[PDB]
Amino acid sequence: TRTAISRREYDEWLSEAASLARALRYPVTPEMVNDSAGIVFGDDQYEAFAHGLWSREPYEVMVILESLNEPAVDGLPAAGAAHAEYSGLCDKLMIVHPGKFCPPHFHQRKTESYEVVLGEMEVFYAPEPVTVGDDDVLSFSPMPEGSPWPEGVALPAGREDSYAGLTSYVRLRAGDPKFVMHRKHLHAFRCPADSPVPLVVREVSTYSHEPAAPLPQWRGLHDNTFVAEAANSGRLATAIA
Amino acid sequence: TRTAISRREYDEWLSEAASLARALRYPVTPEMVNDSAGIVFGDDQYEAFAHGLWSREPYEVMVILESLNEPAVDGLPAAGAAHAEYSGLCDKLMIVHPGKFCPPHFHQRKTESYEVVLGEMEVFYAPEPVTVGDDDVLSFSPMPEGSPWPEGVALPAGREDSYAGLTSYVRLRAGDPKFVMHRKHLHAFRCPADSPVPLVVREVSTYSHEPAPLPQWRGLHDNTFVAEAANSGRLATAIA
Amino acid sequence: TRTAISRREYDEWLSEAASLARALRYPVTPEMVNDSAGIVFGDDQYEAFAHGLWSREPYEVMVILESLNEPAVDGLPAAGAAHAEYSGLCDKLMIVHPGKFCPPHFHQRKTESYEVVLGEMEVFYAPEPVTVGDDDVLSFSPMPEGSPWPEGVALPAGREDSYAGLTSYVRLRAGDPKFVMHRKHLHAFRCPADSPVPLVVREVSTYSHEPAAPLPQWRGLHDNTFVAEAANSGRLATAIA
Amino acid sequence: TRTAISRREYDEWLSEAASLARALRYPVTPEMVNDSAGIVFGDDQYEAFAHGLWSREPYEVMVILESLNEPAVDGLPAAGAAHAEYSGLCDKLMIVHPGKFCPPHFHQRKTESYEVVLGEMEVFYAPEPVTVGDDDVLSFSPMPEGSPWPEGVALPAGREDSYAGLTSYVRLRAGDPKFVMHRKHLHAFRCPADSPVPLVVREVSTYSHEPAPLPQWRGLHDNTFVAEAANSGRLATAIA
Ligand SMILES: O=C(CO)[C@@H](O)[C@@H](O)[C@@H](O)CO
Ligand SMILES: O=C(CO)[C@@H](O)[C@@H](O)[C@@H](O)CO
Ligand SMILES: OC[C@@H]1O[C@@](O)(CO)[C@@H](O)[C@H]1O
Ligand SMILES: OC[C@@H]1O[C@@](O)(CO)[C@@H](O)[C@H]1O
Ligand SMILES: OC[C@@H]1O[C@](O)(CO)[C@@H](O)[C@H]1O
Ligand SMILES: OC[C@@H]1O[C@](O)(CO)[C@@H](O)[C@H]1O
Ligand SMILES: [Mn+2]
Ligand SMILES: [Mn+2]
Ligand SMILES: [Mn+2]
Ligand SMILES: [Mn+2]
Repeated sequence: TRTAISRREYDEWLSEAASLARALRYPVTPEMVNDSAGIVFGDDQYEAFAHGLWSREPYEVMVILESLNEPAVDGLPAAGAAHAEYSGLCDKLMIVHPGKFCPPHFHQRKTESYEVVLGEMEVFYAPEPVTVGDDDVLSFSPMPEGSPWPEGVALPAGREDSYAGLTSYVRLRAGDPKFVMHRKHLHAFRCPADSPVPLVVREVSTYSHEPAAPLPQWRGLHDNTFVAEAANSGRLATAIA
Repeated sequence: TRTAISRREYDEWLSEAASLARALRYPVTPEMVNDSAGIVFGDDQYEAFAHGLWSREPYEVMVILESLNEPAVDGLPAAGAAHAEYSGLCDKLMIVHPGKFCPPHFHQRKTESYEVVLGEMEVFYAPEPVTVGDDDVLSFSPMPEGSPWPEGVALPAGREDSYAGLTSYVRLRAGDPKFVMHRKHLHAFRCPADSPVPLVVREVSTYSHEPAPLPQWRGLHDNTFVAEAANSGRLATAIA
Repeated sequence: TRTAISRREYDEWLSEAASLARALRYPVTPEMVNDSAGIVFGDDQYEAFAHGLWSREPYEVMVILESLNEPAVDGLPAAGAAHAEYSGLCDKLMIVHPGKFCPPHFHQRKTESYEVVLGEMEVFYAPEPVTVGDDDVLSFSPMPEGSPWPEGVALPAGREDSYAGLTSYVRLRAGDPKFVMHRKHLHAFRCPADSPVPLVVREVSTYSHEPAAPLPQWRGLHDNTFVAEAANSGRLATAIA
Repeated sequence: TRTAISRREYDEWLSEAASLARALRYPVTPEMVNDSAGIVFGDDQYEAFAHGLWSREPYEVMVILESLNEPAVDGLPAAGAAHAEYSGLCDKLMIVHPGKFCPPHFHQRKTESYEVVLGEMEVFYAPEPVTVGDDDVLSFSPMPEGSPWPEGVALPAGREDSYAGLTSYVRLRAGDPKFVMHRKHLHAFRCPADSPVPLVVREVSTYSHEPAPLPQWRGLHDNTFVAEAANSGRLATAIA
């Protein structure tokens, strides 16, 4: 039981993640390795450091290195400023240790894609979208059926049912085609508990609203809704001692 | 003068590009390596294959391995269907050989970004955006001024006048932060002629409208090249 | 039927091989990309370029990029100068296109190891050593039994029986442990004809004698004996037109 | 003062090093990642784990992933058994964190070479070889003169006097040609303290005699460190 992470644990966690990134050729600059790159989804998830990121235990903890989050507003017809928040460009590298997760959530605006760079990624998602904001949406290439869950997945203690609605499953390996996760779709993912290396996946998505705004309606905008209330709150800052 | 590329030249060109991409961990699939991946911008540009891709001669030809081109239309409010074309997600690996260029052009809808993976990238662009229509556009962080062209840049014969307005220059190297090329801006880039390796650059941008997720998107070409030759062409590589 | 390779074919062959090398982080400097890096084992093997290195046809052609060939003579007790030629250090990167081979041969002095960097390597070898020079040799870790040949290997036209004595087989993939090929052992290897990429393997071996000598007895020393007489000769220079 | 490393510290240290190695395509196997891969040169060097491997503090500790250590005795003429110990093949990936060192030492038999894969390497060595015995040795291409030490190098406390004779300095960067360290020469190296990544260097050398291919090779230690502390130690990492 701990409510924070020591400065040594935090620096090591991010230094090694950024080294792996740099090793894998991701464009890492110093500003990217900051106090908000290492995410702990909820105070009860700081417990992940009791034994460490190589304990292979299930926790919702991860590091994100963002190299791009472009509003893509310049040159856009002023008439399109109403939906500009559904567009934009974002490129980030995510690092998840064995058995760890990126918890159940959905985005109202952000549509994302995945590219596994190192290791393997198990994605749990809801094939059917939710309805947020506008009731009249477009449709073109609905999410695929995926597969039933594989046997043997260890879910985080005290948050197992938050995964209840993510019934579809797909395992992505390095070299596999990009996997698209449309906006308003519940999803989550982990690095197999038995992986010899951390999971390194590049996320290419639309603008990432995660609190000089491009547009006035963009200020204080939150685009991440977590199923587990606990993870919803903590995602906004990391307690470093 | 060459008017097409032999099947052998084409397959070696793309096989080697796809291997280089896979060597650099870019997710290449069988379908990404097709007869349209290798682009020749204009019939007069097939002459690049007279001496080959390592002749270090100036021509406008390249390889594009597109791993992603997502409309991102699903879940988007119907209210925004009118401007969805300026959105979407595209991820591609571009391979340009020494001395070769991605010809001068601009996109009305697409905004892009570059990530140099291998070698060096010389970007030529206009810091000021063109004015297609006028319809009051938005601004936030306009294009940086850049620097003047260094000396020694050899342009393709018969196309040199098309780079006139692209007065701004930036040189991107492997490991450099992302460079953004806002829509409506004229631009072009090349692999320095003295480079020991081909330029391998990753493009992350909005949807690439090139030959139906949305009715109005049908038959949409979002690439307008300065040179009419490469403009009215580049729709299909001629392979013999 | 051709007895040489055009300058365009040669430059492209080596430029792309060196780019792959550099891509894979091998230390390539300009002096390494020279007129002797692209090897054609015998005049009858120039035919490989009739259709090209992506034709997937069986030919004994390859590129070698040598980054190190250190005599390791400095500091060595003068009393050991007699066997110094069996030692030394060599590091080279080899690139073999789909279906192509590095022909049957053995070394009197050179002991080598293999590290597959990209693609897969099929090694054909003789578990039993030959006797050259000294009759009283040492022994510690004899070559392993390997496996019988797999079905479906296409051998070069007019040289199939030169492979007759290389009865053992082992398939090496990227990430596999180093494979040691002891001196005086017949061996050869190819890149599977169906590989989507060329085979890139790093060779770490003892000094490579392949015609200011470190020692006088080293001058004009040849340490490569090919089964096929044809490949023995050609290996010394490449006919570039 | 620390006297050992916790099992957790050890496993994280090697797990991360092995992942970095695999990320860089180095052939790592389960058996390469063992309780001896992580080396601490001297009991007073366990203090490096007081603040950790990213404290950028000067200590002599590192990770060695040995993919090869071939005696190359097979097929070698019996006549040369006497000097076989100066031969053989060794391939290992060494991972040194910012500010950390591979302590001053020399090998009587081993000659090595370095290939920087990631980060930068600062090598300190004596251009002149030590004289263990005298037995007329051979020469061909002696060690280059090198340059003087740059300013700013922080040495490990209590060991600084052991780097006195290593007056020559060379800085190797990723992609640089191979650097050779002939046997009998004192040397040491570190990862610059301001480095954003750990130093990843590939060692290609003759056989590494460290804790029976040949009778006389039994119990042979070919590493002689200047500092007695790291000398009489380093035979086994103390893990709690
Ligand atoms: O925009 C790009 C490079 O700036 C390319 O994707 C595009 O120009 C290419 O498709 C050529 O038409
Ligand atoms: O020689 C090496 C680095 O110069 C290492 O292999 C060796 O020093 C190491 O085993 C430490 O004893
Ligand atoms: O690259 C240097 C400058 O660019 C030009 O190549 C533009 O054509 C030359 O005018 C030279 O002045
Ligand atoms: O690194 C710079 C030089 O090396 C030293 O650190 C050697 O201890 C200092 O003497 C300084 O003069
Ligand atoms: O808070 C976790 C968020 O979820 C992700 O979209 C993972 O799918 C990341 O990009 C973060 O923005
Ligand atoms: O001539 C091919 C020789 O054979 C090899 O040993 C391949 O086993 C290369 O290193 C070359 O020296
Ligand atoms: Mn998400
Ligand atoms: Mn463009
Ligand atoms: Mn050989
Ligand atoms: Mn040493």
